[PDB]
Amino acid sequence: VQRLTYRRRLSYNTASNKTRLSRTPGNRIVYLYTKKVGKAPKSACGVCPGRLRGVRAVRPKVLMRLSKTKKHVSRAYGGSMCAKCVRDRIKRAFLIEEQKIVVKVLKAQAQSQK
Amino acid sequence: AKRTKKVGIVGKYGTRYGASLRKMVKKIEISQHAKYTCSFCGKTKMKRRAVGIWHCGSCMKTVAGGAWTYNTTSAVTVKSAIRRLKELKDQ
Amino acid sequence: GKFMKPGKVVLVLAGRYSGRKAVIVKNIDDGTSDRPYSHALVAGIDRYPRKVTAAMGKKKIAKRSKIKSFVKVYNYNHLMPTRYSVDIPLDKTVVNKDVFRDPALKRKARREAKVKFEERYKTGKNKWFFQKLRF
Amino acid sequence: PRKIEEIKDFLLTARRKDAKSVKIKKNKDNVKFKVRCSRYLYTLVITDKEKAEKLKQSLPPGLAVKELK
Amino acid sequence: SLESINSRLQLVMKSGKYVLGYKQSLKMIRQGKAKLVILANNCPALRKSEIEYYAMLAKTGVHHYSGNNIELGTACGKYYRVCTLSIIDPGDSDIIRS
RNA sequence: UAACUUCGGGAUAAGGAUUGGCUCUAAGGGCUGGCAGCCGACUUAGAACUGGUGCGGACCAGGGGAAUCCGACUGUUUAAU
RNA sequence: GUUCCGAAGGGACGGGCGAUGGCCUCCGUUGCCCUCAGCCGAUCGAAAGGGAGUCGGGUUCAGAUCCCCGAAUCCGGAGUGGCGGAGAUGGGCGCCGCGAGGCGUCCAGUGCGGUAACGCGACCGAUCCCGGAGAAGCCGGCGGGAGCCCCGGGGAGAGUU
Ligand SMILES: [Mg+2]
Ligand SMILES: [Mg+2]
Ligand SMILES: [Mg+2]
Ligand SMILES: [Mg+2]
Ligand SMILES: [Mg+2]
Ligand SMILES: [Mg+2]
Ligand SMILES: [Mg+2]
Ligand SMILES: [Mg+2]
Ligand SMILES: [Zn+2]
Ligand SMILES: [Zn+2]
Repeated sequence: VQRLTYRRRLSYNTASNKTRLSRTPGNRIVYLYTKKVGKAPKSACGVCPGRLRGVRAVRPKVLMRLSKTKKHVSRAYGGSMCAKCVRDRIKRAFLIEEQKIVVKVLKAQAQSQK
Repeated sequence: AKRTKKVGIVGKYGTRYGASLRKMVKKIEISQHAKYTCSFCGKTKMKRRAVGIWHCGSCMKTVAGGAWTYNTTSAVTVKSAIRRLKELKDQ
Repeated sequence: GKFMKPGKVVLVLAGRYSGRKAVIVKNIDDGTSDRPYSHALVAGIDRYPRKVTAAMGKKKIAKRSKIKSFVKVYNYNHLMPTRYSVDIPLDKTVVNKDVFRDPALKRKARREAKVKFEERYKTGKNKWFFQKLRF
Repeated sequence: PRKIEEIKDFLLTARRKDAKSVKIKKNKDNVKFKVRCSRYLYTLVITDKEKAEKLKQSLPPGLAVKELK
Repeated sequence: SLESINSRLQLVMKSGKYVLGYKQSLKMIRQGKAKLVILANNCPALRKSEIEYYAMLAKTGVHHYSGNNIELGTACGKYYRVCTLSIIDPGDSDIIRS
């Protein structure tokens, strides 16, 4: 079989020196140097282990070339925090403020009583 | 089937380190590799991540605890005594 | 005590308008053929008016006190009911359920909601309904 | 490289100012028109011979046409 | 009164009607058919506050069961976990008339 | 398949038999429409015959047992006695 | 000695003042003042760590992802933005018009779709704050995709006969 070589002056199997095989239009097999596999952003909630959806998973400096719609989603905290924790945050803020109003009015009632 | 008579988890040490050491490490090994029930969700998904750190696979909640057990009798008695002390302090 | 009735303030918990306040204009407690689930036609506000203070010009006040509204159908699961109530006379013949198959009708309904949201906000009641949620 | 599926938009691309030349490829079952713009090579592929020739005459006069084999 | 409420729940789930689970108890509360809601003591604070708010809106009683979801389920006689449940029809039991 | 044993080992303990070629048999599955058709891939077991008893035919490839002394073991050490 | 006993900043949105050029329009150069401003310490340290973006064919005697041909791509820049598209072009009332349509008043217009997860080619916004990526151990098992090997046939050319 045809057994082949590197194409650069780096001859060690490091992280940056990763390759794949491709058959050229000249009926030959060569190495192409692949790009490191990127990751989608992790949620800002700090609880969900999964990645975010609707956001391209690329090496970070590639995100300059992308458009905004391919980077976020149309929602509050779009592309930075997942939908579940968004809705729990909304509910928590609302119910906490309601409880604060309740405790304030009870305090006013107690002040009136005393 | 039952494959061993006395040695359990410490069957992996073979004939080494001595019978007494193997016996006194067996119970700690079982304790640290057991799955505990989470007091926050009710599932038995509590694993020891690192020494003193316990994690729930479902809650994603992390608790500080004993080196080999989820909690220690010293911890529980300190908690009860501290509760009683606060109760007395506020009368 | 069935409480999901027209005039009931709700928070939108999902979709594009997440965390936005809205007021129910129609409720369908048992789903129709197209939507098996219970739902509700609601009209809310998209961009709240900005904080307006004294010592500002009248033009600036009028320009910052502008509301942009939306109208949509939602699930009861995707809506969060509050305890407040806002009684704004939305016109049913223009704000109704067949509006979503024509963009011109949708624009007319949004404008109709917008004008009377402006009116009530300038009157100055329902300040809780008109100040945005901090989440 | 880009593939144009419509004809009049390809005609617009041909009338574009950056178009340097058009080259005509005549292979069996197919006719391809390739316009060389500044950034991309635009290929229009059509399978009808008389459509191909009428398009060839309809090409702009001031742009260098070259049939190749 | 834990023993007596265990007895009443056993009778209620022998005879009357109920729903087990948060996402279905919410549907029952919104439809107004929920006569009583019972919550375990280890359910998430956010959702227990949510359930209390819904019950206040719908004029419905809520009871804080004195055990976590595992033995709330066993008191229900089911072989799984329940955090919140709704009695819709008390049946032949005096759960509402506590 | 023993003594002994820290019950994990000792252990390939020790000791025996078989092994070629050829011709067969049985079992072990997919796809399509308890059946039918069309496809397969390697394995295991058994049998007959047969060779100047020869077969792990070259290559590869643990001698074993009974005891005593010392160090528990794995590991390290005076490059050039 | 490397943040420890330092008055350790020469930056900036904007506002004001002063001058200048360019059709003194509006901006730019600035000069002064007001206002805003944590950095963990200058600097060095990896041709195997981090680090955007180039591949195919041909070409020499000795050089090729470097030369030639052909296809790309990244970064930076651009007064007049070079053009196009988006923003964004609607509704009401009142006249004229048989109508189509047009004239006058008002008013809105920092984009839309989906129950939802999310989608559409754009889709304003500063000091400030929050988060992600960069950013990771060893071993085992299983699955998918390639390249190589293997099998059954078609060609084209060679070996044996
Ligand atoms: Mg490197
Ligand atoms: Mg997106
Ligand atoms: Mg021996
Ligand atoms: Mg002796
Ligand atoms: Mg030794
Ligand atoms: Mg020596
Ligand atoms: Mg350096
Ligand atoms: Mg380097
Ligand atoms: Zn999350
Ligand atoms: Zn848990």
